[PDB]
Amino acid sequence: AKRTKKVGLTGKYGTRYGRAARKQLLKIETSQKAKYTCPFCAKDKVRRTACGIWTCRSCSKTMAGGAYSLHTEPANAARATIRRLRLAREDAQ
Amino acid sequence: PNTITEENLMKMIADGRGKKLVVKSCSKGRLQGKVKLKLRTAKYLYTLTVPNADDAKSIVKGCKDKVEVQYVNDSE
Amino acid sequence: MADCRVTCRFHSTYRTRSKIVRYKRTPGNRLTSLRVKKLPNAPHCAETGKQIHGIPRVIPQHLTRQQRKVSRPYGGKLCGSALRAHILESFLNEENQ
Amino acid sequence: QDSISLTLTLVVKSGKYTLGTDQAIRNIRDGKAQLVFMANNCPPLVKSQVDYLCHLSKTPVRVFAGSSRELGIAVGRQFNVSIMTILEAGDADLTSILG
Amino acid sequence: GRRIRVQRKGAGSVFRAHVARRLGAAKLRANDFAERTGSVRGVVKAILHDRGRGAPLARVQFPNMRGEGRVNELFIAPEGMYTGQEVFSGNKATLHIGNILPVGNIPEGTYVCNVEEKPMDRGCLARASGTYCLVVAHNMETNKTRIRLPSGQKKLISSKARAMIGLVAGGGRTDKPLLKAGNAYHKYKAKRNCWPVVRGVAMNPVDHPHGGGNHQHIGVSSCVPRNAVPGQKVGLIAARRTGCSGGK
Amino acid sequence: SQPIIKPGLVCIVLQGRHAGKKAVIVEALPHNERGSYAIVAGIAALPRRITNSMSDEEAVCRGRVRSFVKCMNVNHLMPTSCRLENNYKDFISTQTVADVTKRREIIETVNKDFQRRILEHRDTWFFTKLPIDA
RNA sequence: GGGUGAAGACCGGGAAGGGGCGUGCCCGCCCGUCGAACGGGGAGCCGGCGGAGACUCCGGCAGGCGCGGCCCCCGCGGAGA
RNA sequence: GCGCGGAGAGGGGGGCCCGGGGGCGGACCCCGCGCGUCCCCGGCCGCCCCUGAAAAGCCGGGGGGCGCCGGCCGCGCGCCG
RNA sequence: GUAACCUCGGGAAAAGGAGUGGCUCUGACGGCCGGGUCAGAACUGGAACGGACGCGGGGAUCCCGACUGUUUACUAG
Ligand SMILES: [K+]
Ligand SMILES: [K+]
Ligand SMILES: [Mg+2]
Ligand SMILES: [Mg+2]
Ligand SMILES: [Mg+2]
Ligand SMILES: [Mg+2]
Ligand SMILES: [Mg+2]
Ligand SMILES: [Mg+2]
Ligand SMILES: [Mg+2]
Ligand SMILES: [Mg+2]
Ligand SMILES: [Mg+2]
Ligand SMILES: [Mg+2]
Ligand SMILES: [Mg+2]
Ligand SMILES: [Mg+2]
Repeated sequence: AKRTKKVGLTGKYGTRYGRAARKQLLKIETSQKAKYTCPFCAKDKVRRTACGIWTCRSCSKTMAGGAYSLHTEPANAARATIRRLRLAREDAQ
Repeated sequence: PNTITEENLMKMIADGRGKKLVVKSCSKGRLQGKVKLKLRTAKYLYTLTVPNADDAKSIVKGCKDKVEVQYVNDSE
Repeated sequence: MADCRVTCRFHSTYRTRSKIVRYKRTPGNRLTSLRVKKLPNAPHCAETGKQIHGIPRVIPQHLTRQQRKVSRPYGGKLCGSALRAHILESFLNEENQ
Repeated sequence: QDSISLTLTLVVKSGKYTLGTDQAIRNIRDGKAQLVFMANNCPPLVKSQVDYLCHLSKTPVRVFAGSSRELGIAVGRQFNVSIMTILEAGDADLTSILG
Repeated sequence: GRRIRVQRKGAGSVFRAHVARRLGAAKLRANDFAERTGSVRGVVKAILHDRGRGAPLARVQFPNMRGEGRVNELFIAPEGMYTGQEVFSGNKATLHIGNILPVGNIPEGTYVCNVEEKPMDRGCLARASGTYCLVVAHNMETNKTRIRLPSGQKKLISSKARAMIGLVAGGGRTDKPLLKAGNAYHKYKAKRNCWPVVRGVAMNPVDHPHGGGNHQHIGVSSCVPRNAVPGQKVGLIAARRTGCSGGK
Repeated sequence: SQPIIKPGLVCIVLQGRHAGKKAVIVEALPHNERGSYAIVAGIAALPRRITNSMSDEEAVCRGRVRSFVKCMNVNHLMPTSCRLENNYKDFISTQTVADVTKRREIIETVNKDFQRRILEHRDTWFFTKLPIDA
């Protein structure tokens, strides 16, 4: 933080849109520009291609994820619930 | 146009595939007193440059009356 | 000469991607225009999108039959790496299955 | 509960091992490996191939309880490791926590 | 007066959806004999972006069961689906994210997407990015199952209607401000001609019931009855109440 | 803990012109500075097809068999659980595969040997095509 | 095929809807030689000549696509790319 | 500027593509040097609640069924601006 | 050399000062000859040099609309 105190990447907007919008954009854009660990090879090479499309620059595997971030908490909760309900059925057939 | 080797020159003349033969004597620059043999074929025009004028007489005499012959010998 | 400006060679003067020229000097000390043709892409792999080795970037109609083939069982459809996986996968699966 | 971590540290200190899939295949084919350890995110076709070869050579094969990154850390390395083979355990290594 | 904006929209012309360069209609696989008895296996080939749509689409290839070759489908992608994955459809499909199976075989509390209201209609209920349905209860006597819609309403559907495990990918899209007028322009240029919007009180009386006056204002109440004829139904239609109540 | 590359084993070619075909290892060369190699003999073309029509002149041609002999990188093979007992090692050796005429003679010998085994209905798995669904 | 309207006309997937090789058999649900002298598209360069034409004429040198005769062959090399 | 590597780096030895250049022909070629301008191409990186046409036509692979398929030599290429 | 204020991004070319020609020289930066640029000094012209051309006047406040954008072709931007 040698150049700015607080605007960060929202310094491209000058003074043009207000504080609330700029704070929200700071959070969202920081999330959407980041690099994510690949679930298939444990490397931080996943980047966004479109709104909900994420690609690995190493293995070249494409995934469907959230907008602005690879994973969303509702999705993790849903996957855990499915995994739990899958085992209970397979014990009793 | 393409370059031709000596052995398959009079061979082509043997199969009666050449339509005409031209002899031109080059005597200026990198073409130092050498001669170029240009044979007109159905598809291509084939040219050979014998390294010395003497070699020209033998080959041309080796195909005399087998293919019609021209001479240029420009001296200007 | 003091002027090197030329005139259009095509039916119309609109400059689209199929109407590109370059300039060269002729034996009569004149500047001429020559078309720049589009270069097609060589065949690409089916499983991956990479280019297949051994085939030039020309339209297949102007190549001899040997020049548009590769000497391998799936040559020209997939790469050597992709062929190994199919062979390994089929054998290992049919052995267990 | 128990730690198979002591065994890896001793093998890395006094033993002989190789890190990688190509070296692993070259060793197993030659009848020179005593144990093959595999991560849980190894690609499935390599998993099948290595399993089947180990079967054809009567080699013990075990699976590790983490990702290739975890295994690479557990061997004191800063890169991912998918397949580890121990060619010679050490006089301090008791290859008896897995087999 | 003349015809209003709402009346002019219904006649097509410059008010049709821009459909050029669209992949096609997203739908579930058709129901057939093979999956009415067992399962059919497919492979995910690509994950693509559809013009106008907020959620991605997946191309899935299945074997042909009435001849030779393969059959290419087009699904709405659930979150977590990846290229090269293999999925199953049918009465015996296993409980995994990408699979398609009837709702009678899905345990209560599960998340589903692309549910079909009536059997063999190929999906119609939870299709927008981030949405999902919940299986609430089964009733083996009547062979009907209760679900909860994204709007919160509860519906009964036949137990032979199929669905997909998971929630739609692309969730969170509306959390980011558009910020600029130029962004809304691109967003609506991918869909239809409906933007920007001129207020009715800013028009003259000849082209809106709200126009005219020496000050800008609505002359009468903005609540219109349900039976208003087409040129009259502007404002709040059959509103039960108005204002910001604040409670539940 | 036992090496698996030994004469008589049946492998599968993974690389080259004959990729996807089965072959038998006849001589495992000793490790040198170029890696691990071995000498194999494999089916290049299977016995085509014969049906009820039984036109002899075309039938003989359709029932012909081809084969290849050559050394190849051991990394390019997939060893299997099968076996094929033979005795080719007498006329097959390193110096008898370096020259061309000897290679042709060996090729005809192996062709004749394969044809027999096909006729008497032995080694069905070896003389079969491995399905591939690319 | 049809549907509707007093008509003019307007609207339209649910309809026994074609070929091949060559004479017998086989395959096959269902339109357009409409719409771009800027999009796609098999292949052209030089020199010279008239009063007014030229990538079109003449001279030279090439390309592409067909048809007809004569000879005229159903794969080998590499460790691998 | 980046970026890459145990899913195999560096090193040594090879293969493929590259709208290009050189030599010899076409055609009996004054010799060197350099900054910039325009056009085209290349590998990267960045951006999108915006993802940036289609078809004729041509070719390859698998399986099956069939069999000279190339070389030389000759001819030809309609309508309209 | 630059203030109040500020959504901390701005305000800002804020405000406001000084120099600039010609000639003769000096140094710095590459490659196994090329290149321009930047910096410093002496001398010398009517107290003159962005010598034509091209090219912001500035500041202190109040009202209205947040901003870029659109509009009555031919009297209203
Ligand atoms: K509005
Ligand atoms: K046209
Ligand atoms: Mg090639
Ligand atoms: Mg007004
Ligand atoms: Mg009114
Ligand atoms: Mg008013
Ligand atoms: Mg037309
Ligand atoms: Mg065109
Ligand atoms: Mg001509
Ligand atoms: Mg004229
Ligand atoms: Mg304004
Ligand atoms: Mg303005
Ligand atoms: Mg006016
Ligand atoms: Mg005005």
